[PDB]
Amino acid sequence: SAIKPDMKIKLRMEGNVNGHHFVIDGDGTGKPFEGKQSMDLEVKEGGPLPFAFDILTTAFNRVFAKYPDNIQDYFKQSFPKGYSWERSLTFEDGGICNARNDITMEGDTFYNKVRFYGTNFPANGPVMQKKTLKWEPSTEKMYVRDGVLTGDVETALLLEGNAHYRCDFRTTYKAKEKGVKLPGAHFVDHCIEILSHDKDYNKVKLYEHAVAHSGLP
Repeated sequence: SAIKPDMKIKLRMEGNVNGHHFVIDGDGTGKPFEGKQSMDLEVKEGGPLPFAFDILTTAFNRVFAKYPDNIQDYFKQSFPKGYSWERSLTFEDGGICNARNDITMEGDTFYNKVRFYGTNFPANGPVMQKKTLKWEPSTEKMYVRDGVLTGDVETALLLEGNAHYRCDFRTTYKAKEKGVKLPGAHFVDHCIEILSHDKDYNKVKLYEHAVAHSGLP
């Protein structure tokens, strides 16, 4: 196993949401086999961010997910060469973006080159007014579509005032190494949370727990 029980995480995101440019650095640790990771995020340019930090967080690696013996682990088989993913997020009020991560490994560290581009968010909407509280726990449906491993998520951000703001993610995953065998269809349950933050979310601690299953208890 190229992958140790304790891996470090290094991360730089460059992005633009509704024109606003920003650069964010990440430093964290994770237990790939337990499906748990936590990282410290710091806005380096464009702070304070004039949009809800929450829209970024699923962009800050499915190598951190507990996979049972009876499901092919595409992600942990992708290393040490690594893999990329591209995501389109579609929000109920027309907000749309495209995120991509190119993930590499050097010794005991995952390096993440992340790009995040959002547009079409209404000025008066919860994202540009900062009314989001958190992502609800999700289930990612994994299946193969024209020879590409694809994950679908139908989820929502909880807003101030008991309201939900609906998300649809589609992610395409691709190993760098030709001939990493595709898995069969399956599910990954996700638990993403902001553990702490300063006034304007210039510093954020982020935690994710993920578990792969076939649908049964």
